[PDB]
Amino acid sequence: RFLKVKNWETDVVLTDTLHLKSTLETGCTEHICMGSIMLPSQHTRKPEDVRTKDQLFPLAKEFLDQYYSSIKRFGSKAHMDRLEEVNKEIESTSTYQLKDTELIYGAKHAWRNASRCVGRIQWSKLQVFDARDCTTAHGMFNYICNHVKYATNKGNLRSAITIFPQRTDGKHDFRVWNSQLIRYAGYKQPDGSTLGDPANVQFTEICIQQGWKAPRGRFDVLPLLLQANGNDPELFQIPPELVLEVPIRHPKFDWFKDLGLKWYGLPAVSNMLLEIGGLEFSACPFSGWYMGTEIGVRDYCDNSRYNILEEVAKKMDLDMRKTSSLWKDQALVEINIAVLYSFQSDKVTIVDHHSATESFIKHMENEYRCRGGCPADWVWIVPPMSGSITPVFHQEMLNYRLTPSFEYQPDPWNTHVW
Amino acid sequence: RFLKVKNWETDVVLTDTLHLKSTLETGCTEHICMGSIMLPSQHTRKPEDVRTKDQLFPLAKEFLDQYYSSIKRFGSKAHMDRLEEVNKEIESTSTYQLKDTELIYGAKHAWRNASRCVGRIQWSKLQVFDARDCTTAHGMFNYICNHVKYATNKGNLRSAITIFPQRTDGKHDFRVWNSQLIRYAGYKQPDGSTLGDPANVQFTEICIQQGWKAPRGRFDVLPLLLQANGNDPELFQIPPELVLEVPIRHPKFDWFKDLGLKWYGLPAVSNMLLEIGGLEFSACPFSGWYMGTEIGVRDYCDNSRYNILEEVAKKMDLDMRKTSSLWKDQALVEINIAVLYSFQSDKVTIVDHHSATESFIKHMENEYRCRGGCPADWVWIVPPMSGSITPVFHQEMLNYRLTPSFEYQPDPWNTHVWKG
Ligand code: HEM
Ligand code: HEM
Ligand SMILES: CCOc1ccc(-c2ccc3c(C)cc(N)nc3c2)cc1CN
Ligand SMILES: CCOc1ccc(-c2ccc3c(C)cc(N)nc3c2)cc1CN
Ligand SMILES: C[C@H](O)[C@H](O)[C@H]1CNc2nc(N)[nH]c(=O)c2N1
Ligand SMILES: C[C@H](O)[C@H](O)[C@H]1CNc2nc(N)[nH]c(=O)c2N1
Ligand SMILES: [Zn+2]
Repeated sequence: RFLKVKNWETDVVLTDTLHLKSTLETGCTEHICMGSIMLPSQHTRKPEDVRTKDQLFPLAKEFLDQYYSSIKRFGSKAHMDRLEEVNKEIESTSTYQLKDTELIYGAKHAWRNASRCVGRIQWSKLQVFDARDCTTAHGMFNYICNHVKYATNKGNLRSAITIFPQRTDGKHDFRVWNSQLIRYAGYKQPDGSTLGDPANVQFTEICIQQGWKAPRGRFDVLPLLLQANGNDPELFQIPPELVLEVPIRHPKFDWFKDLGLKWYGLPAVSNMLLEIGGLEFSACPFSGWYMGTEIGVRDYCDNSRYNILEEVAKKMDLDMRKTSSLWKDQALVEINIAVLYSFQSDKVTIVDHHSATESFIKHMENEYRCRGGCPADWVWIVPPMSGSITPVFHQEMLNYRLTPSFEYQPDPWNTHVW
Repeated sequence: RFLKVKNWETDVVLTDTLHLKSTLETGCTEHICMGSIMLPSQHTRKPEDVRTKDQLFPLAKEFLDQYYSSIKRFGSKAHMDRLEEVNKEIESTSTYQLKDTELIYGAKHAWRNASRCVGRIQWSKLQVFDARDCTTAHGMFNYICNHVKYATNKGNLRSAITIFPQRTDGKHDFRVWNSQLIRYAGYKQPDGSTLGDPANVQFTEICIQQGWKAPRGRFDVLPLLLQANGNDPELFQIPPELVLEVPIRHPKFDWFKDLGLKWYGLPAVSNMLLEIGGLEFSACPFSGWYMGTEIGVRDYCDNSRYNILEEVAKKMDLDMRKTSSLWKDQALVEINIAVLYSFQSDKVTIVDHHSATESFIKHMENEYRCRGGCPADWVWIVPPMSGSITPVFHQEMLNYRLTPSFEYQPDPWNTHVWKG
């Protein structure tokens, strides 16, 4: 019940006491571990499930309890008043509103509890943008452009999140239909293949279905599809001058430029759901900065993505006859070298997976020492390449669901009543 | 209860019904996943936990029921009598003996149930050597030498397992004290540096204390340390001609040979515990053939192992002045290229991690189809390098514990009552 985690590269041993405060479930049992399932039920929030007055007050109390404890005002007049106050508003309005300070604590701590996120050492430095006064898609678009501009910062990226109005009755949900603010378009081909980004083929079609006019190029930045107050969603193009992009060249292989590769600097996830004291913020786009492998290993080399490995290996003149030459691996390494190099050269913020895993280990040590633990999903913290030469590999981790939290939610087109 | 797993690269969806036939715990609860803990309590077997007739027959019957189903004899006269036979023998003698066929089924299925093993496609082709008549350390040394000779097979490796007498009262255990039959020594120098394999420093010291004349080189094959019937362990030198080794060179880099590296061909794990129908076999060495990354990534590049990365990078003339150059990644690929090249060049059986994972995916699908499941520990199945360009990465997996099964067990020097 007071659990121990060990690093097998350093013999460091941490005691975890924080898992005791765990609220939600993991999808695992004593009989079967599901720690490798992508989207178990508990990590997803279906929109039919609106909160009731009785479920909502305990959730609100538990949030306010930790909030006021963090500010060293636990059990104090201020704490009591607030609980009283929130309690009253719930009894009357069947919901409640977060104070700005709480909202900020909420956001920051949702990130802090993101067990799958390796970049959490930066959790306290998050820029929170209150957009709960927003009422239209145009209004949403404006907030999102401002987020994107504040975040990009001419390459010197800064973490940020913009929070739109909380769910009410499921009929008035704010939703960004894009999974990321900035993503490349994917087009089905009559000759069979796929142009651009295969992971976006469906969305890119729904964009065209809703009236987008696509350049049908290979790195076409998609338009935003914004849904305010449960209404039908609207198409807005992000101003080109606000979408920072980095041409991909290699520091040694001058032919690399010829592949014509580029990526965008701003990783900004928009389809998740921020939950705070029982309140459901279904549009809450948030951003930081890439880890090299995310673009280079996954976005470029994964089969269901750009899949350029064969093409790169070819230009390297590696022996591609047999898998045991590890040509796939060799290529994969140069590709990530190039991505790191392109970004650094353009002075666009990026972290390599060695630096970032080392940072996380520090963060862990910090959280165990000052918080008594740090929930963590090993399957997602260990980088998709060079796994065991990074320190997170030998680090035992405990995975459990704290709150406030980011959660998954169904894609809007499945659920949106038109 | 039916369960689904998805592959996110091919959109294949499989249904697991085999998890229902699961007994042992995982170490997880609803409120915590411990899927990354290396040796959970339930994956281990302490020798003091010796089984009473109480729980033994339920376990016996479960296993016998499994066996006779596989051979399509469930409920047959032979099945009923065997149950009765095992029943009498337990209430009469507090344990029982497996028949030859039963022991073979058991060992094969423990492999098949080994959720952390990527190589289980080969599970049905396991050579089982019954060493249950063994009574001495010298008897063990002989069985073990024969295991090594058979399994090596001049470099064309064969899967084998040798099975020594089951535990009784936990005071007469058979143990092989080596973590592997073949492993290099490790010596803690005075200056803090280690010579050889850092992994084996402690075990080396024991051997040295037991009276092993240590040659003290970077690649010394350790002596077998063998305990029969609860007696104090004894030192045996594996005959060098039986230990197949491969000098490591690189197919393009000529200076790589001058790193002085080599490795043994035959991975043979000896410190685990074979559980079959309640019986515990505390000494049951098993061997197959290496996946390349085991040597190249873990054995050579782990900071707590030979840790040659810096010297390789130095000789490759990489930019080692910041991680951003991915020199650590770059050298690691070279070293694994070298290990695969050297082995294949010498016609010693080895598999690359691309071939191995692709095979496992195929195996697993096959297992879902004709068994209703395949337990698998993602954390262990996914290769320690180039993870997401192998097809196991995007494959969702269920982990659960079936019997028969291989378990962990405490190091013998920690639990052994010495005689002198
Ligand atoms: C500042 C630099 C950051 C880095 C380097 C980073 C890195 C990562 C990486 C590598 C992943 C795994 C995703 C994948 O590889 O496919 C991830 C997941 C995630 N990150 Fe972070 N991130 C950063 C900032 C943030 C911020 C600002 C937030 C929230 C405000 C956040 C919350 C999350 C969440 C919620 C997930 C997925 C969790 C889940 O699916 O359960 N991260 N991040
Ligand atoms: C023949 C080729 C084989 C290959 C390529 C192979 C591969 C592997 C690998 C790579 C691991 C993970 C070890 C690590 O990297 O730390 C593993 C684990 C394991 N394998 Fe296999 N293996 C083979 C044969 C066998 C055999 C013959 C047995 C038993 C009869 C076996 C049973 C196991 C067990 C019990 C584990 C660890 C499970 C645990 O710790 O719970 N494997 N295997
Ligand atoms: C299949 C959907 O899974 C995801 C879930 C979350 C993220 C994610 C979410 C936020 C991130 C942030 C904020 C920064 C960053 N560098 N990477 C991030 C990655 C990525 C993925 C893509 N593997
Ligand atoms: C802390 C103990 O962890 C392990 C557990 C099992 C194995 C293992 C066990 C059996 C193997 C076999 C039979 C073949 C092979 N190629 N590799 C094998 C590797 C290795 C290790 C070493 N990481
Ligand atoms: C902490 C974690 O359980 C530990 O480092 C594991 C991770 N996965 C592994 N996977 C394999 N195949 N071998 C290992 O030794 C490990 N080590
Ligand atoms: C099935 C498996 O869980 C899935 O492929 C996971 C594995 N680990 C991952 N890790 C990260 N960082 N991102 C991912 O998308 C995934 N995918
Ligand atoms: Zn689990």
